[PDB]
Amino acid sequence: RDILKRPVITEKSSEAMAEDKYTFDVDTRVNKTQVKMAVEEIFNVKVASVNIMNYKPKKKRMGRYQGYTNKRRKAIVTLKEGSDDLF
Amino acid sequence: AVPKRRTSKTRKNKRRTHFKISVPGMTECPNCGEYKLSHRVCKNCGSYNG
Amino acid sequence: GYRKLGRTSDQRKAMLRDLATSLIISERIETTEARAKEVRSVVEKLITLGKKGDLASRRNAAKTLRNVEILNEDETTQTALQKLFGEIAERYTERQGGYTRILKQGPRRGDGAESVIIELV
Amino acid sequence: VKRTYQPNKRKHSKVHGFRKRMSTKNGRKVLARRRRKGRKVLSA
Amino acid sequence: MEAKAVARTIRIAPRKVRLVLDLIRGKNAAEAIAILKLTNKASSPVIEKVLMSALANAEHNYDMNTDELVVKEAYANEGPTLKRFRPRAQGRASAINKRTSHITIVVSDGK
RNA sequence: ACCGAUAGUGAACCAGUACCGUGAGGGAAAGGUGAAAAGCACCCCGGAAGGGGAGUGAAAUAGAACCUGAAACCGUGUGCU
RNA sequence: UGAGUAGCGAAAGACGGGUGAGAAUCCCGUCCACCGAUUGACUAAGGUUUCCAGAGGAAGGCUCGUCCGCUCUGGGUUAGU
Repeated sequence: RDILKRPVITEKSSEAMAEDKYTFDVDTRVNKTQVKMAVEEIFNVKVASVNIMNYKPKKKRMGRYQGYTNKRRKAIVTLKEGSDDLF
Repeated sequence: AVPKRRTSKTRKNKRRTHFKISVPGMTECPNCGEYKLSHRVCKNCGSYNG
Repeated sequence: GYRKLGRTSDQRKAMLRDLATSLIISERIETTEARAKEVRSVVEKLITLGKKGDLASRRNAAKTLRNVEILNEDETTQTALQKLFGEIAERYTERQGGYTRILKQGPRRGDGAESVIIELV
Repeated sequence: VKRTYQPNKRKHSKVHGFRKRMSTKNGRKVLARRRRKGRKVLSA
Repeated sequence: MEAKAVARTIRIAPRKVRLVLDLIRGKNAAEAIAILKLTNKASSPVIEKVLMSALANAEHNYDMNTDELVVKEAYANEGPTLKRFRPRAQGRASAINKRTSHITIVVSDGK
């Protein structure tokens, strides 16, 4: 389903997109077997591998008040056919 | 040892009669036209005569 | 000694060797007033050695100079002992003594140390 | 000189943690007093 | 007629500044600039910008010539203190005052 | 015929919070521009902070470190000694 | 007030070229000095973004600072063995 949240557009991810790799933001409590089936169901491609990782919340401040950002789970998808999962 | 009495402002200012700095000791450069230290080079055009 | 410059015996002799060598390479350096009055004797006695030209004079000057290499000219490289014996000593064959001149600049920021310029005449 | 506090994450939770306070009657009174106070953190 | 300039909240102790101010009080504007440029104290460049700002006020805001000018007034006033601490021996701490000053210079044509 | 910001609840304000302790537990300080932001376009000294004009406003020694602004303490100039 | 007084926490730096409003203290180069059963290379506990890049100089750095374990913005951690 809508496991995916947003795509990741950075300098390192741009170098990944030249070799059939795509970086997304997924839900914090899903495994990469669900992410594998979610990509093929939406974009109609054939996935070959998924690697996934976690980042901790970061300390942030504005004015005097201090808080934390959201924790996130990042998935990198390797395809064997198809591309252009965004513009 | 420690002070026995508070020091008043009259006594404090008397002690600072000789605490001060002096004039630099400068002369006029007759190539620059501006001031410079004696026996030192000028800093405007960087010339030293004699 | 003459003046201890706030150093030990081994440090004082190593620092005079560094200042004297670097003056031959660039012929004009900026340093402290107290240091400059002690470099005078070191460099000027080295020029007296280079005006003799004997092998024994060369070997007595290698005990003070450092092993630097001067690729400043566009031609072949040379060390600081070849420049002392080849070029600097070539143009002092007439005057007897006084190959060094000192010019005062003034105090420097953050230390108050008197700055000077020392160069070859 | 060796000092008194040598930190350890496992001992902190097993002696002062939430489940340790709940597993006894006098430790439940500690949690009740820290709710009447309004403390932002209940246990360690 | 007089012109003035003020520097506020300068992070220098007030009684270190006043030593320099004693030399330029009552001198011609051209002579005071030279004294400040040749004295080797920390607060000399700071006072230099205050006198230059006041000289330029006498030329744009007012109509006064910078050849007949003198330094009429030059004083320092105290500002807020920054409170710090220093760890001493046996577990004690000592207070440190980082002081601040206000600097004012007035230049007069005479009259 | 109760208090009026050292008072009144510990807390008029992001307070059981900063912080302190292994833990049970202990615990503050901090209110006020103007009727209306109309919160200083533009020029000058400077790298900037800061300032001198010009404008707003009844008022800017009301310019956000902002109502009133005492004493200790620190400075400049002067009549008599 | 003591008072511009004590102290500034074990030690070798010198010169040339840059940047800059401002250089004993930042960058580059050369020479010289110190450790080397360790001042070298990994790593458990513990800390929890202190890691990288581009900018900045109010406060912290026992001096200065154009620089940083400090401030702003954007990034970085991928396992069937």
